[PDB]
Amino acid sequence: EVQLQQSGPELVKPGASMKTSCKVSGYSFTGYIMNWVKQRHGKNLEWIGLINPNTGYTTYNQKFKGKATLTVDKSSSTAYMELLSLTSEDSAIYYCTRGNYVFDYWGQGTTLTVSSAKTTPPSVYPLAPNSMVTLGCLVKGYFPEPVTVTWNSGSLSSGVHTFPAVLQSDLYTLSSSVTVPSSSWPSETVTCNVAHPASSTKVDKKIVPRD
Amino acid sequence: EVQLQQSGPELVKPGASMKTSCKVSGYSFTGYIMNWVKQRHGKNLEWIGLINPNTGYTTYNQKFKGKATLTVDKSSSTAYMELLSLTSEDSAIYYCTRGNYVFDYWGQGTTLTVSSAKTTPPSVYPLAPNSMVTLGCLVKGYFPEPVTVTWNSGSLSSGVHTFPAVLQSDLYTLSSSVTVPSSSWPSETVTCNVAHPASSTKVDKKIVPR
Amino acid sequence: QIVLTQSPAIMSASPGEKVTMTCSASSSVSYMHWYQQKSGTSPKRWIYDTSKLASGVPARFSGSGSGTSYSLTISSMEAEDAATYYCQQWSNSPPTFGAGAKLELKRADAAPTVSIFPPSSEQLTSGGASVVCFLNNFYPKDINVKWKIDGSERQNGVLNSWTDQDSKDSTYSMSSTLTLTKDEYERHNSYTCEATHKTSTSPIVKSFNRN
Amino acid sequence: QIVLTQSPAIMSASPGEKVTMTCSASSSVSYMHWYQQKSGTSPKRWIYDTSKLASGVPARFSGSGSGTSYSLTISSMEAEDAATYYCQQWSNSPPTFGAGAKLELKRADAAPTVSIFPPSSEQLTSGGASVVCFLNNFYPKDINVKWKIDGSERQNGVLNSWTDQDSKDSTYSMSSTLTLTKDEYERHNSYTCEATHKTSTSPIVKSFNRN
Amino acid sequence: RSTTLLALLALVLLYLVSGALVFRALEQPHEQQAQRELGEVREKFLRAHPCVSDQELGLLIKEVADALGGGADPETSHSAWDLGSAFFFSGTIITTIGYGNVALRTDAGRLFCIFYALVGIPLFGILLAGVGDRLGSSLRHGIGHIEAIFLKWHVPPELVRVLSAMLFLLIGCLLFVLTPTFVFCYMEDWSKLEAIYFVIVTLTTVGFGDYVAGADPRQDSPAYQPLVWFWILLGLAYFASVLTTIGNWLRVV
Amino acid sequence: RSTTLLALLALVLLYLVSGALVFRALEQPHEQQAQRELGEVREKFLRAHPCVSDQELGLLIKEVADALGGGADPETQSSHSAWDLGSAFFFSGTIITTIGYGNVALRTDAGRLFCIFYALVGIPLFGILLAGVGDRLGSSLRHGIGHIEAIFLKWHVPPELVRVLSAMLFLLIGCLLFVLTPTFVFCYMEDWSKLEAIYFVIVTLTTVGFGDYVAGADPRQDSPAYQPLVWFWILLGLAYFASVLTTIGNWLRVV
Ligand SMILES: [Ca+2]
Ligand SMILES: [Ca+2]
Ligand SMILES: [Ca+2]
Ligand SMILES: [K+]
Ligand SMILES: [K+]
Ligand SMILES: [K+]
Ligand SMILES: [K+]
Ligand SMILES: [K+]
Ligand SMILES: [K+]
Repeated sequence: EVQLQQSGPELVKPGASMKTSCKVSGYSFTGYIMNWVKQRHGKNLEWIGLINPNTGYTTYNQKFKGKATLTVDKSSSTAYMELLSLTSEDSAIYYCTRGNYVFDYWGQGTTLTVSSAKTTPPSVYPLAPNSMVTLGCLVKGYFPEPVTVTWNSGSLSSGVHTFPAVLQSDLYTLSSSVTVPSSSWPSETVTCNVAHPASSTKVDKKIVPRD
Repeated sequence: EVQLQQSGPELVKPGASMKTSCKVSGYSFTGYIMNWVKQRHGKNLEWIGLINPNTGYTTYNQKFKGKATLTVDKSSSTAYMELLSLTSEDSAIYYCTRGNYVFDYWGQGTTLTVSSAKTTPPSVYPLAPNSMVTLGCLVKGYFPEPVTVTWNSGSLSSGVHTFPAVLQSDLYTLSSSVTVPSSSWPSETVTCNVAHPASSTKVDKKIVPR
Repeated sequence: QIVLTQSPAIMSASPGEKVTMTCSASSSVSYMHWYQQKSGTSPKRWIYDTSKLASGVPARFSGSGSGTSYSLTISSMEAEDAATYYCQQWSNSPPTFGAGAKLELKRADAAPTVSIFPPSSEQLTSGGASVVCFLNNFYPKDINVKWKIDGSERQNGVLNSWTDQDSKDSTYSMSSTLTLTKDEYERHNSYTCEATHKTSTSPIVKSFNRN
Repeated sequence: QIVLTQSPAIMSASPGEKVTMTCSASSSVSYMHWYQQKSGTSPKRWIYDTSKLASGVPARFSGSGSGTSYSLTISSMEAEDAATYYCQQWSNSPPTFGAGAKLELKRADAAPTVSIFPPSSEQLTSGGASVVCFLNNFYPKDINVKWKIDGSERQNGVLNSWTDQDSKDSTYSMSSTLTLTKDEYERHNSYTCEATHKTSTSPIVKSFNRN
Repeated sequence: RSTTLLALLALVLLYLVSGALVFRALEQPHEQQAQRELGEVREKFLRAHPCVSDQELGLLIKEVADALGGGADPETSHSAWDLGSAFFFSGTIITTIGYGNVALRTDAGRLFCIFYALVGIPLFGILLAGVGDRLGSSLRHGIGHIEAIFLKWHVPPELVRVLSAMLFLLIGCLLFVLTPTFVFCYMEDWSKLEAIYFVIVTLTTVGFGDYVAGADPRQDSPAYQPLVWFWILLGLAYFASVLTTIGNWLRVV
Repeated sequence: RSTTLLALLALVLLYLVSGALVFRALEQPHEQQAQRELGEVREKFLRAHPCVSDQELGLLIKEVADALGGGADPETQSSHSAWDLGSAFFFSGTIITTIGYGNVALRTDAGRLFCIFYALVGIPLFGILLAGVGDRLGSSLRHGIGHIEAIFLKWHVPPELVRVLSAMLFLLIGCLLFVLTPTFVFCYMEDWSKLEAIYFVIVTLTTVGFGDYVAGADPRQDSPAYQPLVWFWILLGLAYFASVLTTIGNWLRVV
């Protein structure tokens, strides 16, 4: 069972640099070429460069000649990538993958967020207005990702869509929709529970019918 | 800790062939070239050939082109050498070792004996004749190697020489020497304990003064 | 430097259907490889050297091509085949990748269930005003939303967000969020969210009056 | 088929002495390697690429050379250094080996302690008659044995066996075994084993009479 | 006449444009075969040896190229500048053949080569003219016996002169064109066509260098290496004579 | 004269051994160095790549050599054409002139076969044109010299020497126009050294045509008119040179 285990997500300020790793097990680290690849939110895959763990040799994509330094630690069979002078365009997922002609094994990826923003808890606003009825939670102005949205502490889980967050002036916003039978609301209390682990924020908002 | 573990000694008849193996651990079998080397009793080392475990590629010393076939099993990371139509010239030690320029790790070796002889137990004869006295055990007409010789069940370990075996008419002979203070013998008993594992033979001989 | 085009970038198939997606190279290459990626996870080598199948890959997949034209084919679509497929080349350094081809499950068309939500009072007190619209559980994905304030259309201050195809009903959903200042908001009265979908020639329109 | 000559094939050194052994090549060679072998076990890489020391090896070992002439050196002999050393080359396929250089410990000369043994009765009854002579714990190794029956020499049915240098006293020993038929044996009365060693000009002679 | 030569110039030019069209049409579709083969070799190697990057193999190939370019040869007695091969190389000069399968690397080599040729070619031309005459004599003299037979058969003396020329060349051709081509086929494991191509490229003194036979001696057949030198000398003479006479026919025309 | 023929044979035979000694002494050391460098490159690659046997690398190199030998370029992986119309024209010219650079080889059996007949018919055709141009150029040169020769005759230097000096001017300009001018041209245009250019010129006009150096062949240059036009030079030079080569021949016969 070949396995490439990448280190955890990283959050850094513009200008800083960052170093991330990939430990291999299940084969001989020094027998195969290691590469890194960038994927910026759900778009084309971009080869960054390669290192030969056995020889130390490296080559880079011209795009990344300045930006990235690849190194390896043979004893711990670990590969490293350093990124420099980080800018916002560097925010992406990065993979280590193995191969000299096709990429036959990949790490699980690691996410880099590059941002000036400071840890901020979300403002949570209820969305109140047929047999089915739809309610919502607006969750805005938080940083960083992620937040968790549940409804009635998770006990209401069918009929729920939480939309992907988007960036507005360095902060994230999303909403969540839940659909329920109109008999149920407002006869029954509905509350969306929002948690933001980074800021140790836990908020509960009851959806109340408009006056 | 890279290791190459070879299979055990092999005994075959003239004309037969033989296959021996070498399992690797401590590194990736398919990453390095494997070689085999012959050493005929304690003399020059002879490179037999190589195989690239990853590609199946083989090349041989011209001397061994017909004689030897190298193969590998990738899954069990084991290398094999087969030798063909064996003659007594083939009796030797054979090593697997790793490398494409220097031979950096070697198996512990495996001994090939090519012979018609059948498993035979030894005849053991005592050797009896100053401050010190020397006694012996003559152990003759056994096959195959080895035998083990101890004295007074191991109580006598200083002053002991067991000479290497030699072939006498398709059978092995050796003797063993032990030296003791003359006060000790024959005042005290001395007995050699000979074991021949192949034939499940275990013999004790008392050394008695003429 | 070599450029790989995958077109179309999106496509859909019912189960049982035959699927073919192509990769055209800006100049000849000797071999093409393909990867499968499902959201949340790393790419997997799927086909390599044009037509060899990676270990786990079912036989309904095949690959072919030569020179400057290559293809990946599914003889008979299955549900677990919904994913994004990427081609890649390494006959010239640097290795390069196609921009991927997203393959979704087909289903019966469905109209969006539409809901509009006024700004919560809580948000108003902080000086902001976000008007939200959910377009839920529709198919296919192509859809258009239009905002109108007192009958006049507005496009600025609008942010949109789409879910991935639902893993069980195969529908899509989206949110649209018009974000204004409390001032702008209070100056007008009628707010309408207007949705145009394949499923009707006449828009679906939800509205509310500030009072 | 490059040929490597190690001459001399045998040499001896006292502890503390400096030892140098050489390898001449039939045609130029870019690097030489050396192996140490102790009887009973496989060769070990000792020095490689002319002058690099393998992991285990103590610093008193060094190597040098170039072109067609290479050397291995021990700055100060120690006891555990007694072994056979082999040079090897692989600047041309096929790789080849020197025929080894056997390095024994020097020590103070010692005369053989000599014992002769007449056939045991047990052996006689089976019809065979082996007369055995031990020449024990002497140095150096060069030795000559002579058998005499009734004062006249016999040189048939004699077999000899030498030990390796002993690990603790650095002496050598050998057995000499005259093997006759009971018939031949019973025909004569006096049996003598005669040993010539450099320690004394006059042979050492042990005898026994069948009587 | 100056007008006539100007006309001759145009004829040639058309002979060149005509040649151009044919070679282009015949060879362009294989311009890139060698690249393709190189790439195939790379890609095959990568697949067999996962410890090697494309870029590292790239450098290997550059470094190999540089060394071959300096005169190295792949190993698995190969010296192009040992005495025997340097002799041969000097021959390629004074003959004006100039195979060039081995290039000079040193500026001193180039400089000496200039003077070596300026003095060497005319010197050789003279020896060649000499040998041409002496060989033509042996040839024509032999033909004399057959000429005697034709004259008895009351064949006009004028045709007898013509048949003798035909013979004269045809006999040479057998000995100098046909015989060697058959020889080389067996010796060089060239095809019938490769060998003829070689022979003619050589005896015209065009000397492309894509094929070369006599550069090194062959163990298990000693006479080979000189026989070729001898052959080249005679063949060149036989060819020169044809050209002078076909030239001879041509200038009056 | 049989005696003379054998003398000549021995002589040349010595001119060759003499050449051999010199080229060996001048080129072999560079060659042995290169052979060493190749082996160093192999050994370095083995040490870096334990998954490769010496014998396997050996095959790689043999295969790479064969391809480079066929005109593959180490630098790239795959525009310009060697057989484009202008280059093919040039190639033909290399045949009928008997120069035969050979920097680009024929691959097709048809190519080889056509080449045989192309030359057999092409060379004598060219030889005739060459003789023609040699006569015409010498004439034009002789007429031109006459006017300056008239000045020498007035200055009362003897008709015997005036003829000789004119020769010196005659060739010196010829050389100037056909040897010196082109070598200066080529240095600037091809990025060759003074010595490389002269080497090229002479290798060319002797019709030796080694092929190590070929004017125009350089891939990068966008210079279409240049290379055939150079052929125009080649025509003049070859004629002028032929006139010379016979003459050094006369001097050689005299001694
Ligand atoms: Ca076996
Ligand atoms: Ca060479
Ligand atoms: Ca040679
Ligand atoms: K020529
Ligand atoms: K040439
Ligand atoms: K060439
Ligand atoms: K030529
Ligand atoms: K000529
Ligand atoms: K030529």
